[PDB]
This record gives sequence, C-alpha cells and structure tokens, in this order.
Amino acid sequence: GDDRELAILATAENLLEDRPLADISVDDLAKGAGISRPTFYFYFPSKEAVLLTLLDRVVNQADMALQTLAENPADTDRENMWRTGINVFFETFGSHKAVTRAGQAARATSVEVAELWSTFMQKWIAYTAAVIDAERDRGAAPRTLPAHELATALNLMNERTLFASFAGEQPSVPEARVLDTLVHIWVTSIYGE
Amino acid sequence: GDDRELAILATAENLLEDRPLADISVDDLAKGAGISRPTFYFYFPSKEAVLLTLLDRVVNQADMALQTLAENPADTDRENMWRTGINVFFETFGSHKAVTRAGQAARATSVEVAELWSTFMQKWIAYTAAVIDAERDRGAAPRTLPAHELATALNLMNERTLFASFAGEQPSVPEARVLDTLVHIWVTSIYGE
Ligand SMILES: CC(C)[C@H](N)C(=O)N1CCC(c2nc(-c3cccs3)no2)CC1
Ligand SMILES: CC(C)[C@H](N)C(=O)N1CCC(c2nc(-c3cccs3)no2)CC1
Repeated sequence: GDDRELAILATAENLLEDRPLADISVDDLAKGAGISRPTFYFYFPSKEAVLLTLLDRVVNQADMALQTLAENPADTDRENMWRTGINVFFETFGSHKAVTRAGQAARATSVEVAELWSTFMQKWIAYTAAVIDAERDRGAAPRTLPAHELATALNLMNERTLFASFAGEQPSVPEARVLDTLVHIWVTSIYGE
Repeated sequence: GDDRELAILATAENLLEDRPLADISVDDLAKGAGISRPTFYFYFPSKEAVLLTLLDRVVNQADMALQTLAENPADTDRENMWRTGINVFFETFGSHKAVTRAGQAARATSVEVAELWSTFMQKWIAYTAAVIDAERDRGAAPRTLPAHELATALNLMNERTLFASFAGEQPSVPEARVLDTLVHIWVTSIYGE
C-alpha cells in the first residue's frame, strides 16, 4: 500500500513535531495511519526504520535540489551564488525541522542513520571542494588551505549552525540571520588571503 | 572518600575509552574502583551523574585555561593569538576524547548535560564576541556581521569540527590539520571585508 506506507511516514513526521521518537510508540504510528500494529510491521520493522526513511527522503531532497542548482547556477556574483546553494539546505532541512532534529539525535544510536548522514556529507563536501578547486583554477580564490579540509569545516559549521538555529538551542544564531552569517564565513574564508 | 569518588571517575574515563556509557554498568564502575555497588551509589546516583561530573571537570578545565590566557595573552600577531586560544580547546578536549564524545552523545538525553554544555558555550561565545568588538573598536577588524552572531557560528564550527576530528568521523578534518583549518576560517571571517 503506497498509501499506507505514506500515511505512516506522515504520522511520524507529524508526531515528531510534538515529542521525540522515544515517546512515540509503534501503536501511536499505527493509530495515526488508520492501521493495526501488525499491519505497521509489514511496512517497517521498527519506529527507527520509519525515522530512517523520513531522513533518507529529506537528505535526497536536499541532494537533488543541489544537483539541479549545480546544473542551473544563478547568474549573479559569487556571494549570491554561494547564498543560493547554502539556501538549498536552509530551506530543505528548515521545512523538515522535526525530522532533522530526530535524525541528528539518532546518529548516536543508529548505525544506519549515522551512515546515511555520513554518505551525504561526504558527497556534499567533495562537491564543495571541487568548486573551491575550480575557483582557484580560474584565479578567483587563493590557494590557502587544502580545499577538502576547508570544505569539510565549512560544511560541518553549516550542519551544526543550521541545526542549532532550527532547534532554537541556546546558543544559536536566529533563524532569520543564519544564511547571512554562513554566507559571510564561506565567502571570506574561500576568497580571503 | 575523596579518593573513592576519584577512583570512580578514573574508572569511568578509562572505560569510556572502550565502550559507550550504555555498555558500562554501575557494577563495572564499582569493580573498577574497588568498591561495592551500594558504596558507588553513596557517591553518585547513577552512571549518568558520573559522566556529568567528568564533563564538568573537562569544561571547567578548558574555561580556566582560557581565562588564564585572557589574562596573559601571547605577544605575537593576531593570527597566532587566535591560534593560541583555539588551541586551549583543541588540547583540553583532545586530552579527554572519551569524555568529550560521551558528553556529546548525552546532550540528546540528558537535560543537565545539555544545560552544562549550553552554559559554557554561552560564555565562550560572549567572550569571543567581546574580543571581536574590541578588535573592531581598535580599527583592526571591519564592522561586518553582528559580532555575537559571527562568534556563535565560529564557536559552533569549532565544536562540531573538533569533535568530528577527535572521533575520526567520516567526514572529518585530520586531527593534525584541524587547528590550522579553524584558525584560517576565524581570521578570514573576523578580519575580512
Ligand atoms: C558558487 C560559485 C563559485 C559557482 N559559480 C556556483 O554558482 N555554484 C557552485 C556552488 C554551489 C553551492 N554549493 C553549496 C553548498 C555545498 C555544500 C553546502 S552548501 N553552496 O553553493 C552553487 C552553484
Ligand atoms: C586574539 C587577539 C585579538 C587578542 N589580542 C588575544 O590574544 N586574545 C583574545 C582572544 C583569545 C581567544 N579566544 C579564543 C576562543 C574563544 C572561543 C573559542 S576559541 N581564541 O583566542 C586569545 C587571547
């Protein structure tokens, strides 16, 4: 049932708005999707697999959007171009705050969640490194740090800063200031001597 | 028993090198400290309180070292000065990797751990913001982003980058490259137009 699986995922994202995964039971997901507990278990082996699927969907949505942008870059200056790409993650994770938050909490306890996050961060960092490489090859960025190490810290910064902001952690940058903040630190560190 | 409590904390830090807190039992801490289980419970209510005390000790050690440096700044240029301060956290958390790692895992499940981390990050970010303010007042740094928002992202970057490095996460900057990486991104973003 494409619909029954989707109903489960929809309920899980809705419930995660209100509590952590530890406080949502399989019976809760089933009730919300209009199904029995054993029917639930035909579609997912555990409420953890539900979170893993929700996170996979969000990570691929962000990845697909970055691939589109990479094929269709904005015709504007460097700063606004980097803003556009960082915005892909700001708007994609920011429209799925509860999934994002729960997926991060899970990295500690779930090998598959951890792996899924790893895989995509590796990809995103390799792409950032290749852009910085191209920028250096064009003579637009100086050859300062190793591009992949610079890319790794800047992507890590974005991961921690975006997610603190969407969780309203203390300390955090306000959500309405976070793009400006990250784009400044990316531009100054990639183009600065 | 100042010694019995210390023996408990020493065992916990030693065991956390090998497994997560979830796989260390109260009986394990007691055996390692040469005490019985109920004696253990006279000193700490739970193995979680042991981790909280271990983390408090590490956070205060880092905070005290930064306060010393702030009173006794290095006589060298801006870059090397910022390197010295970031190094306080590199060497302090880096000499307590297992406590650091477990303390981060715990932020998700423990209000007190979360609070303790928050308190100190707030302090460290306020201090960074005040240095950037002073640098702008001296005319050495330009007035670009709000200093406290810049300080917050750069401290968050350090938190996530240092801890990925010490955990050998994939992706991470190699531990032997992380100071250079962070100091470049701090200097370029604080002094760059
Ligand atoms: C950004 C400039 C150098 C390039 N001309 C361009 O427009 N694009 C390549 C960079 C790309 C981008 N990626 C990213 C991110 C990758 C990882 C986190 S943010 N941010 O912007 C946007 C499109
Ligand atoms: C750094 C310059 C502007 C100042 N003259 C100085 O030497 N100090 C103030 C900054 C201080 C410092 N703090 C930090 C960090 C604070 C938070 C994370 S790192 N890094 O360096 C070192 C001493």
